[PDB]
Amino acid sequence: NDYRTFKLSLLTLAPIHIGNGEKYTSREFIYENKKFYFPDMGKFYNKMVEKRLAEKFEAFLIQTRPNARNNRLISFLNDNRIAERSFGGYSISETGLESDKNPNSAGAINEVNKFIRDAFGNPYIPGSSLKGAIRTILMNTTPKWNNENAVNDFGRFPKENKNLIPWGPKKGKEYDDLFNAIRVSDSKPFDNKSLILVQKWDYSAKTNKAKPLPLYRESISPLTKIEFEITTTTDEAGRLIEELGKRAQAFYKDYKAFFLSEFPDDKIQANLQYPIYLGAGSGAWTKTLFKQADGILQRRYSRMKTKMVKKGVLKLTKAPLKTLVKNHESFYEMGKANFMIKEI
Amino acid sequence: ILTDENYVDIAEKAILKLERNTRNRKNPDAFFLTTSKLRNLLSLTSTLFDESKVKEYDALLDRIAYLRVQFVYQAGREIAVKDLIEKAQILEALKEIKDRETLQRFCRYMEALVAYFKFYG
Amino acid sequence: ILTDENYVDIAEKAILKLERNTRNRKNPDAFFLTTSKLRNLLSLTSTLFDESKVKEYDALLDRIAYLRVQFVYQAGREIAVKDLIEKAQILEALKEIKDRETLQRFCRYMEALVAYFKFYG
Amino acid sequence: TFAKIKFSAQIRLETGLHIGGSDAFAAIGAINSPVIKDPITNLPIIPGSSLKGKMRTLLAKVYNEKVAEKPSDDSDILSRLFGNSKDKRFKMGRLIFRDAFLSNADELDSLGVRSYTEVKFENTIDRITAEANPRQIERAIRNSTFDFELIYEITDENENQVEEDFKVIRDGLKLLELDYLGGSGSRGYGKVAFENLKATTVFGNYDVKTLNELLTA
Amino acid sequence: SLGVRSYTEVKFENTIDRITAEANPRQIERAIRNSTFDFELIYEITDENENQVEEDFKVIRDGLKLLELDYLGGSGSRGYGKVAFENLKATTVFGNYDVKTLNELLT
RNA sequence: AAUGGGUAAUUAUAGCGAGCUAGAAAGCCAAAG
RNA sequence: ACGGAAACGCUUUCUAGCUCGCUAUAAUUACCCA
Repeated sequence: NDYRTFKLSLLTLAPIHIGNGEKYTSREFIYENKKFYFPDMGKFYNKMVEKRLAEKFEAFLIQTRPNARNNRLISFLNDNRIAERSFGGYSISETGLESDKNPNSAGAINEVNKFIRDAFGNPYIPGSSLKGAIRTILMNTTPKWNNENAVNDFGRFPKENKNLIPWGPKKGKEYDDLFNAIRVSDSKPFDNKSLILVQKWDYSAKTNKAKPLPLYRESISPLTKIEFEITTTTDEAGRLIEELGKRAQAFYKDYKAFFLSEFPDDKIQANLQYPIYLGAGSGAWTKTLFKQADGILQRRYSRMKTKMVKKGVLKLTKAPLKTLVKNHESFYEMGKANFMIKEI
Repeated sequence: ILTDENYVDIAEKAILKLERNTRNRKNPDAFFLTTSKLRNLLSLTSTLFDESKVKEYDALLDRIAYLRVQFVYQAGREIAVKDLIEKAQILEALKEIKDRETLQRFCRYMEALVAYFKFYG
Repeated sequence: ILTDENYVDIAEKAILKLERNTRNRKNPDAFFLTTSKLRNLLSLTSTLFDESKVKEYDALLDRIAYLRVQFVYQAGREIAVKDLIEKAQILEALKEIKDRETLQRFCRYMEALVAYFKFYG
Repeated sequence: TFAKIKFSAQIRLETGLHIGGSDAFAAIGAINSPVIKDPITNLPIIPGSSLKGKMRTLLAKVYNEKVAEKPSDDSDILSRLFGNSKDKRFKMGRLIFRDAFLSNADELDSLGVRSYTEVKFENTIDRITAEANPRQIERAIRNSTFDFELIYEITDENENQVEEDFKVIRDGLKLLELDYLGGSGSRGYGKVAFENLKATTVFGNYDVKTLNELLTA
Repeated sequence: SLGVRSYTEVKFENTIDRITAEANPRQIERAIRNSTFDFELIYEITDENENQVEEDFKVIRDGLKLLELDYLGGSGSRGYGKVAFENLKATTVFGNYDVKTLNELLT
């Protein structure tokens, strides 16, 4: 059997938010206790049309009043005197900060995203999300996979070409397909009592500040052990998983000196293991070939929200401190994760 | 109201009847309505157009009631979506579902709005 | 418009009248239009060319209305399919079905487009 | 003699699988790669064609001394089990892989499951310009299970080849535990545990008590 | 009356070349799962046996037990087929032969 | 500065689209007479 | 007191064999607006 497995022990330092596309709006959650209750809004409006309130509730959603605590749907269940709390959905506890340090402004989060969940509702990290993190470590370190993932002359700085890495049917030829020979399996469904909804904190250079954003990202608490079973079938893939001890160091060495250099140092976490950058909030420079995207990635922004000062502002969040941050005021990195492999 | 033989030509007319940015002559005759606000509306209906195939109508009538919530709510936020639900008679058509085959007719009606919006500019 | 005695010679002319990649001389005179974007259009019509045999026309007029949705929608995404529905007068022919024997004539018209596209390069 | 025996086994899913279906009239802003379904119950189905297609290609690396390049170049231990079209005595071939249907529709309704097919958004990220390309593929859910029927013929040629063939069938089923039943596989989507491997007779007379010792070894 | 649109499902299906891993797809049509088909026979008794009647049905009921185990037509070693014979009832239409003494063989 | 808010983009891309084996045999008849 | 009378184009026969809907793909990017 050429199926030599592995066991990639993913440990999160920064909170990791990944997938599901959808997002709750600012009328789809309840903050009464220190938890955010996200109801099943099909069961909300059904239970509330039975209380003869759907005429006022439709008028409640077109109501743009100041003092945003009186807009976030706790005030609808306060002013209309409803205390049953029997609705579909779940609850996640508060981050602790998860607003910009104002006690009166609590519950003033507006749009959370939704972390990826199976049909049982439990969160998990899929293997397809974890494999896109390995593929950046494997593309960036390999010299052959950096010389020209060119714009092909068919677009403006258009695409990796999709042919730098050999893949396909290749009629007449054999079938190598290196990344078919790396089979990242999905993680076990863990519990949604590890989810905290960190808020984005854009810390830019040349304007030494950390202007927050109205994005929430239900994401995993730090110091969480998540396991992936990665099997390989080829000698060519059996080397490249074994070389993650060299390349994930050499990627972060190549990435600290490229982008994390010229940022102030106290925000940046320490590794403690082999580092990896998982989805949703690790900037564009960890989802890319970071040394072949300097004149190409900034083409996409002739807008009001442009990526000024070349490389975009470092993406930080706020979450409670455990065991790490290496700076006061709780500045994590949104995706600074750590793994170590072992073969089974 | 929309039958099966007209609901795409209704949605073709509603995009044309929708206004454009007559000022700001930088690629002009563009809409005030944007693609991402429009795809937030279809993201509600597209997850019912495929649970109409699987499930009964007798279980979907909780979220079909919720489409009148959020088509109103998205209309209240931005004035561009406010014009869409007036021109494309969506709030009229949403109160007229009553079975599976109109739910799929309305959810194909929202896809016709996205299609011609992508087509016309 | 397309009759029974010409709709293949119409589709033969429309592929020739469609443009080619005049630049990028690596197997040149290739189309901007690709095979996989073209087979996504025929995948709509091929599942009606065989339900025209089985079912009535009186039940298929919900999806025949939907072919004007997605031939517009696929034209809005990529500019190569945008040229196909202009050269091959598809949006004109799709509004002219009205019975079974033109539905099968249009669905054989889409197969004639795929045939000559595979033939000419 | 003539006997037909039956492998009433049970597929259990882990990180449940995708098995494609075209579904052209599917949607626009929704599922563009649907799972194949029973057209009357709309439940996820493991067809036997993708169960039989793995077990020739997974056992081609174990029971072919010479590399195949085609079916009907296999090594007469796969041919007598599955079948050829360019051999003479091994065309009809000792395995009827019946389809597997979603068995625990009630256990999934006992737990908190809304729909039997979860939908996952997947986002091919371009590695220059970082621009996205989402897809919504549809898969069966994690703790689904399937009634896996399999019928074995014993004609007037299986003198002692019944035991030799069952070393093969419990070499392809315990290798699908190491492989992925089609779909994407290299991104999860496949791992399965064949619970309750249990032979039985449905026609003829053949002692199966010497068979339920290597199936459950 | 159920959710069935068409009485024939079309499952999509391919094959992978063993070297070069190329797909070759096919769309084969297929009757849907929960159909019921009216099945009848005509067993004539031409007065040329006079004792073989009671043991021909032991072959017929055995023959219908084998189609419920084999596949009845088509690409059946990859899943398809699998008929199931229900509600068997032998009733004489012409002639005078006692079938209720025989209807226990069909059960 | 507070405060009120998110905003735009992508919605699958590239392929394969079936291949091979069988294409009517044996009786009647005719032949052998 | 019809080149007519009498005469089943009939019996036997699985549209069948073999075939993974597959291959690659992080729900992600930009950070501002009033």
